[PDB]
Amino acid sequence: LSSDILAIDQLRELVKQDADNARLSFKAIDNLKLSNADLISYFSKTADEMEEMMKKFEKTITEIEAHLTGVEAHAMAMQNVAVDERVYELAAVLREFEESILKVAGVVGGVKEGVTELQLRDFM
Amino acid sequence: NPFPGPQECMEMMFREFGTGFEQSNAFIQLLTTLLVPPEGLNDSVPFPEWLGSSIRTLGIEPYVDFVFDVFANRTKDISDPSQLRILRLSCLDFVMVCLVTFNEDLIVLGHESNISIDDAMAATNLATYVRLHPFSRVMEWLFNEKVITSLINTIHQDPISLGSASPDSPLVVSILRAIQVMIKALELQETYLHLVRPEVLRYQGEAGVRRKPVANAAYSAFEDGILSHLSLVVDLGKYCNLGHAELTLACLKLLEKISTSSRILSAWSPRNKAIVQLERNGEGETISASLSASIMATLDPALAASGENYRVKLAILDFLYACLRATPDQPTIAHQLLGFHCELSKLGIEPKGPFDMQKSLFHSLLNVLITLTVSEEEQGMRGYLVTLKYRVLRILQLLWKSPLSASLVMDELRATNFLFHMLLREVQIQPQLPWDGQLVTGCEFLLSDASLAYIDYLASRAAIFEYIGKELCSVSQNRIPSIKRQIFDALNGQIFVPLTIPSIFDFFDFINTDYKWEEIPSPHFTYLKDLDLGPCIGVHYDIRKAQEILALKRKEYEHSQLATPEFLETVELEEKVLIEWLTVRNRANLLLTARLNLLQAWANLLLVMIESNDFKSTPKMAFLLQALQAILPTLE
Amino acid sequence: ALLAESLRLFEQVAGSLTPANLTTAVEQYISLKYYAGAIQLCLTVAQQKDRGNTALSWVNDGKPANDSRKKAFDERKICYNLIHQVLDKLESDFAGEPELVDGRPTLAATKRMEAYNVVNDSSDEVFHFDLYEWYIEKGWTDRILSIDSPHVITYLQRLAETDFRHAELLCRFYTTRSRFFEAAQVQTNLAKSDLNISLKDRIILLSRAKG
Amino acid sequence: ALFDSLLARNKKQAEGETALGELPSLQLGLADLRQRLRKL
Amino acid sequence: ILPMYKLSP
Amino acid sequence: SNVESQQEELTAWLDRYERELDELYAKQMGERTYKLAEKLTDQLDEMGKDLAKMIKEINDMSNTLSKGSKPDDPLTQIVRVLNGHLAQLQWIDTNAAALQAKVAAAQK
Amino acid sequence: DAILSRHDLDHTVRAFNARRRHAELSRRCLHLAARVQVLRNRGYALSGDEDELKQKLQQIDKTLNDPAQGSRLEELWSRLIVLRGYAEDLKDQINQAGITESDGLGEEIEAKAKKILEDYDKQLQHLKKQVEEAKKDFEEWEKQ
Repeated sequence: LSSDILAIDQLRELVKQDADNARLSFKAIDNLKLSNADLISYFSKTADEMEEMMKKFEKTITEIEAHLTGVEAHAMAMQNVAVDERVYELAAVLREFEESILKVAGVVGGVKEGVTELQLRDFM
Repeated sequence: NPFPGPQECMEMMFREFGTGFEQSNAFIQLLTTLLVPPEGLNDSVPFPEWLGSSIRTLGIEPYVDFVFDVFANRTKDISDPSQLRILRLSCLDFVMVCLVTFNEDLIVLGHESNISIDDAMAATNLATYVRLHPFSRVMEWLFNEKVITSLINTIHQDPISLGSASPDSPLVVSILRAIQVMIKALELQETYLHLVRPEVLRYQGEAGVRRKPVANAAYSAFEDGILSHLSLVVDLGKYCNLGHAELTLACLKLLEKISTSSRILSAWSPRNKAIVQLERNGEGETISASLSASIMATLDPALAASGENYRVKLAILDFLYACLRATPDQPTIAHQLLGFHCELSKLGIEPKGPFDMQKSLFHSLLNVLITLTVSEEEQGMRGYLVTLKYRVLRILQLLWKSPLSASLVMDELRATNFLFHMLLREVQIQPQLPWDGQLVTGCEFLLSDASLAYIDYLASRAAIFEYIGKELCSVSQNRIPSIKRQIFDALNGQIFVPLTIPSIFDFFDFINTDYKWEEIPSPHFTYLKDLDLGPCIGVHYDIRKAQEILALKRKEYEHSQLATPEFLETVELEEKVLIEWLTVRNRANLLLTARLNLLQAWANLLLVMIESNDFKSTPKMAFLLQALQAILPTLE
Repeated sequence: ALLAESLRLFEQVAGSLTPANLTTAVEQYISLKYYAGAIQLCLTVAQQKDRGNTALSWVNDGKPANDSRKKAFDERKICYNLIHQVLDKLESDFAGEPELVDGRPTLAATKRMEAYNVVNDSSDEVFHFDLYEWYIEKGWTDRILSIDSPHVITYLQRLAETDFRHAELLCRFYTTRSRFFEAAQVQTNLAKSDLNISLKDRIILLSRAKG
Repeated sequence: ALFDSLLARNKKQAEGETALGELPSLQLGLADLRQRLRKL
Repeated sequence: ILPMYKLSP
Repeated sequence: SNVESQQEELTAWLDRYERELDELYAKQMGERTYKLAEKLTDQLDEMGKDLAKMIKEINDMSNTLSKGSKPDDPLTQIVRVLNGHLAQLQWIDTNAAALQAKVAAAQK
Repeated sequence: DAILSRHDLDHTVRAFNARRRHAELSRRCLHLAARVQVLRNRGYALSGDEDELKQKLQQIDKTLNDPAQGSRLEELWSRLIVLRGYAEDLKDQINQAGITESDGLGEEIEAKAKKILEDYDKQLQHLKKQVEEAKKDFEEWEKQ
C-alpha cells in the first residue's frame, strides 16, 4: 500500500498539470471565439525536458554497450568451462552490503547533523 | 522511368517486389551484396556520391527505409516459419553489413581535431560521409517499437525447437545476428546521439530536405524500449543449456552489458521485478545447475586458447565480475545465481536449498579452484590457469568486501578449510622456473605476455595473504584455540590430519633487485630526443599522443626537403624503438605497483600474526631471527 | 589641467586614433615632461584596437605566420614602439641625475617612478613581452631582473626552452631573489637537455647547480 | 508475503512502461554486482 | 556434509 | 476515482474544444514546424519503447542463460530484490552526497 | 487477503491504465495546444521568441537525426542477437544439469538470505526517508 501511495501521488500531479495545460489551450480559443506568448514557455519547456531524456537514452545506450560487452565475457567463460561454490558469493555479497549501508549511513548522518547545524545557527 | 512521376514509380516497383518471400529475400540479398565495397570487408563508402543527384531523392535511404518498413509490417503474411526465419536472417545480415561499414574512430578524430586544428578542406568530406552513409537512418529506425518488438518476438521461442534443431539451423543464426546487432547498437548509440543527430539536424535546417521521422522522442536511449520486456533475461538464461559456444558467449555478453547499465537497474529497483521474474518456475535453480555443469567440464590441453569451454568459463566469470562490481551495496542477479535468498536490503539462506547442501555455483567454483594444478613440467607456470584463478580470486574478493555478503561467506569458507587447500596449492617461485617456456631474465620477458601472468600471480598471493590475515584476526578475536593450533602448525610448516609445507618466509622471494626493473637502458636516440611524453600521461603513457607528434615532425622534415628519403628509415626505427620503450615502461610500472601491493599485504599479515600471538616467544625466536635476516638485505 | 583633460579626450577616441595623430600627441607629451601619461595613452590605444586580445591568442599559439591577426600585433606595436620612444627621452633628459637631494626625491626622479609604474603594472602582457624583448636589445639586463611582474617569468621560461642564453637570465632572476633551488632546478634540467650546449658549459651548469 | 512484495515490486519495476522517463532497468547480480557495489 | 572437502590426500 | 473522473471531465472538454477548433477552421477557410515539433517529440517515445523492449530481451537472455530449468526459483528472486536494494542504496548515497554538497554553500 | 486482492489486481490495473490515459491525453493536449498556435497565430507575424524555439528544436532534431546515433541501436540489436543465438546454443548444449541446478539451489541459507534482505530493505527505507527529510528540511533553510 505504501508503495501504492507514491503511484497516486505521481498520478495526482500529472493530471493536474495536464488539466492546466489543457485549460490554457481552451481559454485561448474561448478568447478567440468572442496567451500566444504563454505557450512558448510550455513548448520550450517540453523541449528542455526532452533535451535530457535524449541524454538518458545516450546513458542507457552506453550502459547497454558496457553491459553486453560483459555478457560476451560471461558467455566467453561459460563456453570455455564447457552450486556450493556460489553459495559463498551470496554471503560475500551480503557481508559487503552490510558494510556499504553502514558506509552510507555515515554520510546520511553527517548531512542531517550538518543541516541541523545551520538550522541551529539560524535561530541561535 | 520504368514505363507517372519517379517518386511514385519507384515506390510502386518496391511494393510490387514486396509481395511474397522469394523475390523479397532475393532483393535483400542483392542489396546486401551491392553494399559491399570492391576491396572487401577505411573511406570511400561503397556507393557513388552522386547516386540520385538528378532526381530529388535522399540517395540510398529509400532502400533501407523500405527494407525496414517491410521487416516491421509485412512479417505476418508469412505462414511458413522457415520463410519467416530466412527473411529475418536476411534483414539482420543487411543491417549488420550496413552498420559494420561505419567509421567510428575516424569520425571521432574528425569532430575532435579537424575543425579545431586541421583546415576546413577535409571537413566537407567527413560531412558528406556522415550525411550519405545510411548508419544514421538505421540508428533512427532502431528507436522504433516495431523493430524491438519483432526482435524480441524472434528471440522468444519455445525451447523444444532449439533443442531438436541442428547447430546450423536458421533460427540459431538469426538469434545470433540479432544479438550482434543489439550489441552494436548499444555500443554505437552514444557515438550516434553525439556526432550524428546534431549535424543531421543542422544540415536539414540549413538546406532543404524532406524526411519522415521514424523514431520515438520518448525513448531517449535504446534501453527505454527494451526495459519493458521481462522474459528477455529469462530466455537468455535458458538458452545457456544448448551447448552452442557462439550463442552462449553472445548471451553472456548481452546479459553483462545489461547488468552494467544504469537505467535498467534504476527501473527494476527504484521492490523489484527481476528477482520475482526469475523465481516463477525455478528458473534460477536450473540456470545455476547448468552453469555449474558447464564450469565443471574439463578443457583441452592442446586447445588452450581455442577451447570453447574455457571461453564460456571466462565469459561467465567476466559477467559475474561486472555484475558484482556494479552496485555492490544493493543485491543483484549474481547473488541469486550463487544460491542466496535475495531479499530487500537483506540476504539469507533457505533450509535444504542448493547453497545449504554445498551444491551451488559458489561451491562449484571453490571445487574447481581447489582441484586446479598450475605447476606443470613441459612448460611450467601456465598462463591461462593463472588468469582463471586470478578471475576467481577477484570474484571472491568482491564477494568478501561486500558487507552484505561477508559474514556468511566467511563462515562457509572457514567451515570447509579453504585456506588449507589454498596453502596446499601454493607453489614456490624461483628465477630458474620459466614462464611458459620463457625465462624471466630474458629481455623479451617485458615485451611478452608473461608479465600479465606474473602480475596475476602476485595479486593472487596478496589476496591469499590478506585472507589468511583476516581469518587469523577473526579466530584470535573469537578467543577459541581450537583453530589457532592448526593455523600455527600450517605456519610452522607441519599439518596434522604429517604433511609439511613451505613456511611464510619461503614465499619471500619476490623482492629481487637483480632484474633492475627500475633501471632501463636508454638508447642513443640521435633524433626525436626532444619529443617528450608530456601529453601521453594512474601511470598510463598513451602511444597515439607521441605517434601524432612524431608523424607531424616527419611531415615537417619531409617538407624541409633535406635528405628525406635516406633518413626516413632512421625515424622509422626510432619510432619502433620508442613504442617498445613505452610498453616496457608501462609493464615496469605495473610490476612495481604489483610488488608494492604484495609487500603491503605481506607486511599487514606479518603484523597481524605478531600482534595476535599468545604462543610462547622463545620457540618463535628462530622465526624472528629468520625474518630479521631476510629483511636485513631488503632494508640495505 | 590641460594635459590631464587632453588625456581624457584621447582615451575616448582610442579605438579610432590614427598613428599619425597618436605620434604627434606623444611627441608633445615628451616636450612637457608628461612621460607617464603618454605611455598610458599608447597602452590604452592598444587595447581598444584589439579588445578580444588576438595578439595574445596569436603569440600564445606562437608565431602563426601568414595570418590576419598580424594587424592586431602590428597596430599594437606602433603604440608599443612609441612607449619605447618615450622611455628613451626619459633617461636622456634625466641622464645620470641622482634620484634625491638628501631627504627629498627629485621631481625628475618622480616622473621616472610615475612612468615605470604605468609600465610594470599594466595587464597587457603582449606589451610586456615586446617590452622585455626590447630591453635586451638595449642591453638593460639588470632592468629585467628587478621587475616583479609575473609576466616576466612566463617570457623567460618560454624562451629558456629554446635559447640557452635566455635560460641564463631566468637562472639569474631566481638567484638575485634567492630562490636558489629554482635556479639549480633549471641549470640541471638544462644540462640534461637536448639543446646544442657544449660539454664544458654543461660542466659549469652542473657545477653552479650543485652550489 | 513481504519478500514476495519486494520481488513483485522489483518485478513490475523492470518491465516498462510509457511513463515519460522510467524505462525498465537491467538486472545484474553476483559477480558484476559486487564490483558495481564497490564502485559506489 | 564434507564428502570431498576433507584434507585426506 | 477522483483521478479517474478527472480523466473524464478533462477528456469530454478536450473533445468539446474540437468543435470550436472546427469552427476556427470554418472561420479560416473563408504550422509545419509545430507539426514537426510534435512528431519530433513523439518519435523518441518509440525509441524509449524499443529500448525498453531491448532491455527486457537482454534480461530474458541473461536470466534464461544463467538459469533455465526453474524460472520460479528463489535465486533470481534474491538477485532481483538485491538489485533493487543496490539501486535504492545508490540513490540514497548520491542524493545524500548532493545534500552534503549543498551544505558547503552555507559554510560561507 | 481482501486488501491484497484489491491492490494486486483492482488498483494496479487502474493505476497503469490511468497513467497511459494521461500520456495519451498529454499528447492530445499538446496537439491542441499546438494547433492553437497555428490557426489563430497564422497572421504571418510569428517571430521573436520563435527563433529560440526553432533553434532548440533544430539542435535536438539535428542531434537525433544522425547516421551514427541512429545506427548504434541497429548495430546493438544484431550485436545482441549474436549473443542471443550464441547463448541459446551454448545453453542447449549445457541443458543437462537440471537436478544439480534445482536441488543445488534449493537450500536453507536462502531463507536466511531473504530475512537479511528484508532487514536491509527496512534499513534502506529508513535511510531513504531520513535523507528525504534532510532535503525537505534544508530547502526550508534555503529560503531563510
